Amino acid sequence: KPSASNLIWSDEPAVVVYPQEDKNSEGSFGKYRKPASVWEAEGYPIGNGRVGAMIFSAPGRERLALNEISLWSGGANPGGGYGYGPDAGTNQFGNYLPFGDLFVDFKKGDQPASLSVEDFTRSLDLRDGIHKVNYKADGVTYDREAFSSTPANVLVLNYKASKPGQFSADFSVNSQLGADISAKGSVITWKGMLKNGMNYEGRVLIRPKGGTLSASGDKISVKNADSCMVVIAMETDYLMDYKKDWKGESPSRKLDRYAAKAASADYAALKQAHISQYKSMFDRVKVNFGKTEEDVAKLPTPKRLEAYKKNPADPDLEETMFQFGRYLLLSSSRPGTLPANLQGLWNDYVKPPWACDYHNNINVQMAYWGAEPANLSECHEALVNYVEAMAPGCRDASQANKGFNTKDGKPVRGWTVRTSQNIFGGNGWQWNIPGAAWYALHIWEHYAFTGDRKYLEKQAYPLMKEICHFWEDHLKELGAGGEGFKTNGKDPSEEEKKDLADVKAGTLVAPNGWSPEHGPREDGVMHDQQLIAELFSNTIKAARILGKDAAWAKSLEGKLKRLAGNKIGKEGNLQEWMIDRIPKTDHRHTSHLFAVFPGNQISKLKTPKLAEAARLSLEWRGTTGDSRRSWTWPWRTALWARLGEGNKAHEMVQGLLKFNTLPNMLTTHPPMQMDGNFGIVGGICEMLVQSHAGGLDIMPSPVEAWPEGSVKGLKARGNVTVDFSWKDGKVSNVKLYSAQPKVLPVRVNGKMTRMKTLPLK
Repeated sequence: KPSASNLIWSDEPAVVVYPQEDKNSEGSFGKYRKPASVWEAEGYPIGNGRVGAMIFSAPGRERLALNEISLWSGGANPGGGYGYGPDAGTNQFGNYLPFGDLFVDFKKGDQPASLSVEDFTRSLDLRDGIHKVNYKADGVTYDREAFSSTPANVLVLNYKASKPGQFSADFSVNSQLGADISAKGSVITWKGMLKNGMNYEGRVLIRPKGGTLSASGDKISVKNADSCMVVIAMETDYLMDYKKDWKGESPSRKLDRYAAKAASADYAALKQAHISQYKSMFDRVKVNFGKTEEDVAKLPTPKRLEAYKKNPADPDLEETMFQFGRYLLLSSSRPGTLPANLQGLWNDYVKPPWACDYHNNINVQMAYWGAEPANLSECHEALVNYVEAMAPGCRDASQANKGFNTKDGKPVRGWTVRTSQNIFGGNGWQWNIPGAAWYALHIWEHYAFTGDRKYLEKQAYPLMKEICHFWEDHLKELGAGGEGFKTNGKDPSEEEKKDLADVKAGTLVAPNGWSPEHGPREDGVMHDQQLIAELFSNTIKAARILGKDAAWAKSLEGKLKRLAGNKIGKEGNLQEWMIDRIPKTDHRHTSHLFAVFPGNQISKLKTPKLAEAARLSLEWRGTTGDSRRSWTWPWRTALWARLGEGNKAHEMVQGLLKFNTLPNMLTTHPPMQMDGNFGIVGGICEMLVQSHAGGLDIMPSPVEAWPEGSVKGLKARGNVTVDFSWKDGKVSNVKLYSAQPKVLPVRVNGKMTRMKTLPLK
């Protein structure tokens, strides 16, 4: 009986193909059309935040498509273009790249291993972070395991069998980048230098027990061994420091310190240390949404998802999706290394969709939506450390932009970003002028959730203040009744000016904005205003907590009160623009609901009239086929959840799974984009616990699809850990934990109580 949840698995061997089209036979793709389509749907991913693999296991062959998170082309990209590809140099944007592949060709004796196998399963077990294969052939049971170890800092593979002397295979490395590959002794080494100067090296260290080991050509063969452990180690000379030209130690010198040592350890010891580190992160949150029918829970994941599409009743599969988002984030994001990109850290493409980059118009943010509420707070440090380290490049691009110059012709203070960023301070494509303000929301929430004052004073507040200065420089002043307002460059019409009537003098608006991704270009679009008000408000809070810059903070509190704010339109919707344009639209985006989520300005508790207007706006967006994207479902999940529509929020979870999830549970835009996986964690957390509206609010509205369940380990602002259960329409067993004894207002079961915390075990 395969576990009903936290296990992704298939009874079908993976399709194994080379990422280079020309390297594959006529029908090697099975039901797919191209190697990329195979890769995104068939692979199971492992990672330790820095190195990872997408694993394609079959009885005859096995492909590990390999990644190290810093392998990037491109560079400073001073012209702001969006050119990429593996040969992109310092004057271009560049892209995340594939590191290599390990191919394993299994043999029986000296002939190919048979595919006449029995009881084949390949599985990604989320409970221990291990990819597992198991099958039977000719009375012999074979087992494979693979994981990405944080303590050992390598990928570890292990092949075993029920009888001695049964393991034979040929190991080979594939590169799409022209790497130089050579085998010697028991190690395959591959290395290269990108056109932008980045050096990289990988090593595959083969460690059989028994049998023979020979190195012919650049392949390595193992014959008639008992078992075989493999270590895969990979490094670049990337260093996240612009003052060092982004260059640190050579990759060979890094690998010399640890790879051989890891390959010399005992497999059982490597495995135990991995599982222990892994559970220390994964086990922080446990949820139960209900019990799926045993006949449905027995289905392999591809068939279970096809079944879900026709009858979406599978709370255990939804629990798996939720935990997969946590698994993917902890596997792609750690404090000392780069943040998760559009695909986490997994990529097979030399020219990936959207450069597999850092998109700050929603994607990178959504990637971190689960970091704080789902108890993976240290993962969020990777994002903030990145933002700090890329800022000198953003200041360069922002100062070079004469369009940002103040009225005195001086360059702007602070910085903002273009829509895309690489790992060298480069910015690409359209300016995303409020994007740094949105970064500042993550910078503040890391403090709101942890209470880490050192973080706030040393890292967060200096960034926030600089982003504020940019807006103190770029905001535009309006006269009474909208005097000065521009829309698409022209003055407002007489009908338009009727909306502009109540605008007091000195009103501050972001000039010439765009509500993402439709309409006109005009002053004070509500998306911009909300992002700025959130930036100013949180920076002001930070200053007073740190007792710093009191004068400028009260100065800012005045500009905050002068910003154009939210308006309820004549039809009752929340306005998306200063002008009262019709809310009936199918448009995908709901950019003026930022203030409901992920922002903090509109809540049911604190601003009921604005919330009901927001709820009408979202209702009138409807749900059409074009509103189906990897990133719409999780945002609408969180929105509906915060607006008290639990059932609507659950319908968005179902929609993600029905329409935008691949057979391996990776979300797809299309093509594959992990924002959905990452973001649905945040959306589901808001269905269970809210802490943005003045205190803890536990399951504020029911979810009929989850009549009975429980959670342990969710995080709330102020660094509180939350456990509870629910059954019928009642929440019970509410228990709050903190490090310091506190007393808190708690809304639960429709009543506002006050409870004290228990100490954090």
